[PDB]
Amino acid sequence: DLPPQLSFGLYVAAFALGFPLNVLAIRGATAHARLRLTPSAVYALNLGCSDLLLTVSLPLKAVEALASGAWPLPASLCPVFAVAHFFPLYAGGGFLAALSAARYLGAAFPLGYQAFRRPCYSWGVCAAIWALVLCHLGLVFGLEAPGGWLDHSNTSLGINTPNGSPVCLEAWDPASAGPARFSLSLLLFFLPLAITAFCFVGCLRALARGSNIFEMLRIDEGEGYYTIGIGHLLTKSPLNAAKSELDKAIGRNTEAEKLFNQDVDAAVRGILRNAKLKPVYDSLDAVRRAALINMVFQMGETGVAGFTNSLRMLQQKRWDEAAVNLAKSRWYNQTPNRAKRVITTFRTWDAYGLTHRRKLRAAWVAGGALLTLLLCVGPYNASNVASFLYPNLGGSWRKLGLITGAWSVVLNPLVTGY
Ligand SMILES: C[C@H](C(=O)O)[C@H](c1ccc2c(c1)O[C@@H](C1CCN([C@@H](C)c3cc(F)ccc3OC(F)(F)F)CC1)CC2)C1CC1
Ligand SMILES: Cc1cc(OCCCS(C)(=O)=O)cc(C)c1-c1cccc(COc2cc3c(cn2)[C@H]2[C@@H](C3)[C@@H]2C(=O)O)c1
Repeated sequence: DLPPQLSFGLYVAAFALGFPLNVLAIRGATAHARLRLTPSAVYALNLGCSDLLLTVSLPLKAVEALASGAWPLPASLCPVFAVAHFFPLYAGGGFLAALSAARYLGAAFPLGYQAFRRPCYSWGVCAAIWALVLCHLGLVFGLEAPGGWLDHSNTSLGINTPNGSPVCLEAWDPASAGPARFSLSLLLFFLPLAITAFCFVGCLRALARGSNIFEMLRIDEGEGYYTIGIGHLLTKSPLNAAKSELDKAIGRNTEAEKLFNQDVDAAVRGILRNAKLKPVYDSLDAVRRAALINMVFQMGETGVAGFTNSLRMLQQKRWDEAAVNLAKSRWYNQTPNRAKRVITTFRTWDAYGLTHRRKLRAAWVAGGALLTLLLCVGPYNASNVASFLYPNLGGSWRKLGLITGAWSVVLNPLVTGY
């Protein structure tokens, strides 16, 4: 049991909210792809376009719920309501799976994806999304649905006539309506749901994997012997011999954090070894200790002990006087864009950006994308299972199911726009 006073009230309250925010969502992705041509902007704009398709179909579904299931527009427009309503209920999953995928790929693998990704590639995914759902629905509609080349009946296209008024699709024969709705859910929903979830997982795991000083030395650097990783020197002799030296160190054939961490873990043992630096490190900031390891990697324990006047000014807890003595040095003149970033960081992470926030925002797009699929689309998609397995259950479940599914239009743009 579901009263029409409530069903109409839910379908119009979701339309009054869905329509403008989607207009804000579309405008947002158009403005941000003009300024940069972002890969997930295509997903956000394409999600908005499909979302609004459902939004303008809500009044007709509100009037349908009013006329109590009965179809109130002519029979020649029901295959156009079906395509406008049920396409975004399945489509949304494919976009939020690629949108959340784009967010994860640039969270876990930022230097690889940035080089890989381009706009046209992302249009390719949506182009395959539009086609897939339009064909899966199209074929299931052109065959199984009442009024196709399978049902030899006088009843119009997608129209069922019970004594009463003609109803569009909802009055479908339970024996055939079940299996046709189950294949749509099984294929077009559980698989895009898995990627979104696995991406949200990966985004959480990209948060715990970062290291403040790595990002500080990634910006700083990036014999002249050919090697791999963030300064993790391979060998002095040339390449098949250098290859397995990297392969046996990680396990995988032919990540740089584990090799930087091990490199730094031993680099601290070198600072302790050099007695002229050891007291200074032990009295310094956790923040300022990383500004010293920056110079240690750059010059060595020789050059670090050489600047004795400035290091003593660091032991004496005087940052401003040491930074001036450091501003007039052979190192400052040698490396001009790196020196100053260490000097300002010694005196005061502010001087260094940029990765925490992007790994955090991307963990929140795929995080919200997971819950909009489990709170909007989800309950609906779960009824195409429960009604399929247990045929005794009434339309009261699916009516609320198609109601939560319709509240996708309000929830989905909030995910992308936060
Ligand atoms: C991030 C990359 C970029 O942007 O540049 C992009 C990429 C990489 C991985 C994934 C990327 C997209 O989309 C995810 C999608 C792909 C489209 N699938 C659809 C088409 C789908 C497949 C099914 F088997 C069943 C239902 C489906 O749902 C539907 F509703 F859309 F139909 C949803 C997952 C999976 C992971 C690369 C250019 C290719
Ligand atoms: C196949 C077809 C034929 C057609 O016209 C045939 C020519 C008309 S005539 C014979 O009068 O000349 C018009 C359209 C829009 C379509 C068409 C194309 C793409 C998608 C669709 C919409 O399909 C669907 C499919 C399902 C639903 C809704 N719409 C309900 C079921 C399964 C899903 C669900 O409840 O989960 C329909």
